[PDB]
Amino acid sequence: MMITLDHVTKQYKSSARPALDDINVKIDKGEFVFLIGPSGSGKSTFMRLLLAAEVSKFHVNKLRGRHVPKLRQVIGCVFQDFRLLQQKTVYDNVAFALEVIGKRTDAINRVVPEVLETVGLSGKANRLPDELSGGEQQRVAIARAFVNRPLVLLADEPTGNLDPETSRDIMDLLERINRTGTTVLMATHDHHIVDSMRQRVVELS
Amino acid sequence: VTKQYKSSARPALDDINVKIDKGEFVFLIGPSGSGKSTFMRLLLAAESKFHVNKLRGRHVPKLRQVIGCVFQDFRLLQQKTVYDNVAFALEVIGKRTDAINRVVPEVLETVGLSGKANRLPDELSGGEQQRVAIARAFVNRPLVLLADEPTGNLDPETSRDIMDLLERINRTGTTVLMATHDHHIVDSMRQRVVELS
Amino acid sequence: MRFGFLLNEVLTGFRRNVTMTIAMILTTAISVGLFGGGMLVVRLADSSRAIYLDRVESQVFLTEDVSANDSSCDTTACKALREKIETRSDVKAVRFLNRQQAYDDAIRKFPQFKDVAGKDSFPASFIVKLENPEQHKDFDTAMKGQPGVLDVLNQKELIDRLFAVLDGLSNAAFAVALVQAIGAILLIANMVQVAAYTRRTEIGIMRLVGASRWYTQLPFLVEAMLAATMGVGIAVAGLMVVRALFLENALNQFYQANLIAKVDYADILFITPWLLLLGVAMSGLTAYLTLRLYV
Amino acid sequence: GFLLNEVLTGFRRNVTMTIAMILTTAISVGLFGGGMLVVRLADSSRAIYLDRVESQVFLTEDVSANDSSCDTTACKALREKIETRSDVKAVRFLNRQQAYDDAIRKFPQFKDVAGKDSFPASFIVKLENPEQHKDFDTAMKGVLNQKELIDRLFAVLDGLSNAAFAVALVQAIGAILLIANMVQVAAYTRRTEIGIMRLVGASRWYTQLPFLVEAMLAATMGVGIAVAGLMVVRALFLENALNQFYQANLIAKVDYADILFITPWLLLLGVAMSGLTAYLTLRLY
Repeated sequence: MMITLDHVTKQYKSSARPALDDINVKIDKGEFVFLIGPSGSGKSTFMRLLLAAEVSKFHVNKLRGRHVPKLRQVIGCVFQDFRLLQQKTVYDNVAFALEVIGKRTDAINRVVPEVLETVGLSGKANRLPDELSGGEQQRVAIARAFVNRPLVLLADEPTGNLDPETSRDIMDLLERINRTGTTVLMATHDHHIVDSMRQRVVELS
Repeated sequence: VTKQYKSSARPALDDINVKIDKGEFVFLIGPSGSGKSTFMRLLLAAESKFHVNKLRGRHVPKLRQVIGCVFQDFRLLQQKTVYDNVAFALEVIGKRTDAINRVVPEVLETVGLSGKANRLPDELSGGEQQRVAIARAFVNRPLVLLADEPTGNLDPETSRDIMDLLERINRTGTTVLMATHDHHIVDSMRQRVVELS
Repeated sequence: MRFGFLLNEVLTGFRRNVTMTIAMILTTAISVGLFGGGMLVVRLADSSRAIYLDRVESQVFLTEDVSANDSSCDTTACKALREKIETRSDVKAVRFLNRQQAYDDAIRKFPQFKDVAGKDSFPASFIVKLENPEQHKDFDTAMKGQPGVLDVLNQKELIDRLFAVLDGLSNAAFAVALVQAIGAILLIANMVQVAAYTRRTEIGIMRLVGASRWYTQLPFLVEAMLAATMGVGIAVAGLMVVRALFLENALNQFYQANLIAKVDYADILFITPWLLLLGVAMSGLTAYLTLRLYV
Repeated sequence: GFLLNEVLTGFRRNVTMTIAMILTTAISVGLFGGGMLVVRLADSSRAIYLDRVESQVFLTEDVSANDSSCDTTACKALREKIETRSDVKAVRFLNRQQAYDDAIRKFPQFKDVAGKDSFPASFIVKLENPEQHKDFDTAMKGVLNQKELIDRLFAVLDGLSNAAFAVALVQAIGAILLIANMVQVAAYTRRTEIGIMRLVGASRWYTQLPFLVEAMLAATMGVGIAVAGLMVVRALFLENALNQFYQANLIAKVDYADILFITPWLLLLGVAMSGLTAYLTLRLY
């Protein structure tokens, strides 16, 4: 019930359009939400305001340089260009984010072999670390967000540029992650989403 | 012809020799997405008026000025305006000053958005964002047009509008090669596809 | 651990980009080396006071026998010369000196004659300045011809030209140094920019998962500061080799002709504590501020 | 050549970061100007002095009188006694006519108030070992020669010149590689500008042409501000340095015409260097 924005309106770079209007939505723990797709608008707007704008122990009003990094560790994000480099191996590419927080040297490796099979990567983990196909990019992108134990993760347009028969499995794997104790927020301008969970939502633009 | 992109098994380079070069609207069905982009990128700078990439050299940019292309996303610059963006690929090929602005709104009359040529490209709508790129793709008369994923990231109504604009702009006699991302829209106009591995 | 988790990827910054780093080395080396060249001449000009007189006097040499008695003198001829030289129409203040300190420092003022230097070969000084520098020849014409003195030694506009052109480079090397110094400062602002353009995925991923106050700017600050230290090191090495290769052949005779008192390649190491912090602040604080502008 | 107002788009993108080279190549092209300048003034100043081994005989002048050849009574003996010694090579003399023309041609500070009488006969001679000096001066004393009693213009002017070229070359290479990686990051910051050219099949010359155009214009601005720096560092700094040496008749003066004389050579050096190091890095791109 802490994840709730009420009467919050902002515009993209002070545009004349209202952009993100006063949309009142309340998200409880493990409450799946998609994007209603307001005529296919700019989905970078009204999605990136949950952190570093212009969610558990702090609201969206207490802003400071020592307040953003602590509450930025309880939230993850999934992007579109996957932010995966060919200059570092895939087994350690997911492990890059661990030392940014800072843990022990042996503490890094005690969690990788129980998180790299949740999305499924044991068949493709070390060989071909540079020449990596586009199929496992989304798998390593999702696994980058699960190295911690976040509450909410942002996943905007994760279908990429590929056929839907190999895109439905991402939603299929993300469906069984929701009842583990985390909240998944979805953001895509695609149809046949209402036939997945069959729950009535609101329509605000 | 045959090529090898890397030192592993390539599912795109199957030595498949299919060519039409005169069809109305034919497009490539893509099972992998990345491997479909190599067939579009084979037509220029990989390894028409002339027979593929055979006998290349310094006359490659003379033949790359005929086909043209459109990317999946962006292909944009924000320093200029929409008129400068659509007319930017006119002075780089060599034309008179009267020849460049000999006819302006023919290219904007075929896209459905006419007038207001003073907007910055950042002010355009998301569904009409790549409309300026489609307009730039046919500023002069081409012989082909390799539209590598012209639908891209767009709304389904805007994607249907872009597909209708593509299926209407080739009524002059060009050829527009789409790349497939779904199988419920791109197989709904009764046009030819390809079979490959 | 605490000094190794940060040392592992900063070398990959030099490995991934080998051209911009050597640009900062070769440009920061001039902003420190040319400044050191301009500081050495200042520390040489003030050290050339031990063998030169200051802005205006007229050294006079007198007969030894009238100064050989007592400490100063015993006759009335010295007192008569004192009262004659005290007024001298235009001037008002004189200096009376004896032979005890006329030998002065025999290892610095006359290092070429530190052995054969008697205490009686130096007579009394009787030095006096002039109210203006344009009447030195008139005073030398007026002083000569009076019996009891040997010769008059002037030190202005015959020897002081070389001191005038010595300090001329002090306000000339600093000008050329400070012209390009601001370019060396601003280059450090875009060092982080070139690092960010060459490496945006790592900084973006670190900002996405969350970064602390000192999490990701520390490799940029270390890559600036160690480059500044290496630039200072190659700067003082280049200054040493250019001095010992192109300046010793011109300063040996000048030390031999007793025109520069000190001249040594040891004040270069005596100012490097004074020099290292100016080399690293202009590359470190600028990098620490430009990352606030960038991210 | 039809389009000309398109290279200014890069300048309007980064004044504050394009400016980084103009003042940096200024020391790289102006230190060559200063090093050529000191050599140019040294070669002019070498005329008023003598060579490495030389002596002057000004002890007797009434025996010279106004006769050219020193073969008049005692002048024959005074000319014959010069080559009697074994530590000389050749003998020579100057007449009374060679007393005011050489004091006016070599000395433009004053050409009058001499009367061809203040300068006596030369009777100059060269020797082998430049070590005894005073002993050879007193050999015929029965002679205003300087020789190597002071060694300043022989040493420190060439030393500062060779020090100026060394500090130029130790960062000239840094300037050459700074041009290359700077236009590399200038191309890297506009990926779409290059990419839209490659899509529409622009010519390979015209794709890398405007980078070269702004490179020549900005390098020309850099050479210009370096020429201004050498003009101002003579004027504002070191005012009482060369004039008081010129009035002392010790060092030949320098005017501002030789800066203009070396200016087109300096522009050619800067333009050729910048073009060579921009085409070498745009061959890759």
